[PDB]
Amino acid sequence: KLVQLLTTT
Amino acid sequence: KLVQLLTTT
Amino acid sequence: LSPEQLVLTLLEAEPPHVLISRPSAPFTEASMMMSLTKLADKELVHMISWAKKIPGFVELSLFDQVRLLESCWMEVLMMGLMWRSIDHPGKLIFAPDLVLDRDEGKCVEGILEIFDMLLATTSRFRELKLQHKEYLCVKAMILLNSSMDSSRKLAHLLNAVTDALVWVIAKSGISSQQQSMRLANLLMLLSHVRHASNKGMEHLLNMKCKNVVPVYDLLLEMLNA
Amino acid sequence: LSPEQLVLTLLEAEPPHVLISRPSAPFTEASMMMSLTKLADKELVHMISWAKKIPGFVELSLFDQVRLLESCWMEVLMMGLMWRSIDHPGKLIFAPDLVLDRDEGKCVEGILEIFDMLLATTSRFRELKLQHKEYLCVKAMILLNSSMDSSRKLAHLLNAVTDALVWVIAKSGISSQQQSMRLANLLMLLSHVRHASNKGMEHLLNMKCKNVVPVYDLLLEMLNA
Ligand SMILES: Oc1ccc(-c2ccc3c(Cl)c(O)ccc3c2)cc1
Ligand SMILES: Oc1ccc(-c2ccc3c(Cl)c(O)ccc3c2)cc1
Repeated sequence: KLVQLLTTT
Repeated sequence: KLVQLLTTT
Repeated sequence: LSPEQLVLTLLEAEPPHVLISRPSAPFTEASMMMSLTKLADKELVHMISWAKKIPGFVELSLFDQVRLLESCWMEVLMMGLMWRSIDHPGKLIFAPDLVLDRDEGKCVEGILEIFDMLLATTSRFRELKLQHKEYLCVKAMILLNSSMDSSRKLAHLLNAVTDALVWVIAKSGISSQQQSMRLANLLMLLSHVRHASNKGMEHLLNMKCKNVVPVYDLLLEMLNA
Repeated sequence: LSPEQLVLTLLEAEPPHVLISRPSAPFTEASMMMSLTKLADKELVHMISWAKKIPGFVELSLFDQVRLLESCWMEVLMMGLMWRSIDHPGKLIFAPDLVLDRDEGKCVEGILEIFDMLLATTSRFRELKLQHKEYLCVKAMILLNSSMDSSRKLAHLLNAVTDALVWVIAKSGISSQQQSMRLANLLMLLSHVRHASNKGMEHLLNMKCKNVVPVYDLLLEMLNA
């Protein structure tokens, strides 16, 4: 999730 | 302990 | 990237205000933790966007970007909070419609402590009359200094912002000697923000283990790190 | 009282080098924790005397003197540890007869993490080439800023030590811009010393609750508060 926002958003 | 060392030298 | 361009970049990166409604009835222990945990979660999402706009942040390794956010998310939240409550002594502006009074922090088991040191640090900031531009740098510095080759890059990024804070302060006009004094007085406050964060996250952790409110996804991931 | 004279008095407030009377020998888990707690306890006694030698400290209300010490003692302890370790990279000079390596800090669970924090912040001060006179001001500041009518005296006192640290930096003869940058990098590290502090207490307090660490009166009192 944290990683998601960082790399996916 | 703290207070006596604070009030004495 | 000149100090002014860095400050102007941070100003533009200022996340928008997360709107949340204060419960209709007077707070209960749950309703409040409910409102604070929800607010935090939403602000966290906006915080990640804000971070990726901090000159050179995205250049760091992902694992670094992660460690930084994991270790400072509460400080950045509270630094933003304090700033919002700046022109409202005794009052804590968690949001435009969610204004909390020092006394309301009694419906929560042991949060009043937190609310007090938050108001205190705020009063210090108000006393020192913290400026918007200074605030943007102090907040950005909190993130970069939470280091609690890529690392070397980190040092350079943090210096860039420090140069920016110095640049802003100089523009106040006060004597050089006084610029050092204000710069110093502002930074000494970072420890207080740091403390509140620790007793703020410890408190949050307890609540969860207490089941006093649901804490999941982003809010949870950040809690454990 | 000029900044130079204030830094002098701090040098004069410097506590003596403390040893734990432990003959050279490999460290175990129980042998290491007792040494660290026996050392901290001795240093604690010397720390009370130290602060009392800080101009105006005794002038404060007894309540303040206590609160200030009950909250910063661990930080002041680690700050001292870092200055003594500054020249022995990879080692933590707790005391002449108590030097520890990062690997030796593995015997005790969690300690390794703390050791890293201490070693990191230390090597960090090392790169900045921390000067003794700077160390004196910083440590004094840690005391006077651990605060979360009498207050004026404190602020006025904290202010003086800050003014003293600025002086020290100005005497190094470096650039003005660099004088601000150095002052900044130094104050930012307090956040790190404060972080390894909260963790240090957490670990110690956990050890206390388990009666695995010998009973030390001054140490216990300071921990409970
Ligand atoms: O912008 C913001 C939004 C929320 C907070 C905040 C501060 C302290 C908190 C504590 Cl003690 C809790 O137990 C649970 C949630 C909390 C949330 C701080 C700044
Ligand atoms: O000058 C000094 C002397 C001792 C310490 C120190 C640091 C970490 C400690 C930890 Cl983690 C413990 O569990 C128990 C005792 C400790 C004592 C720090 C500075």
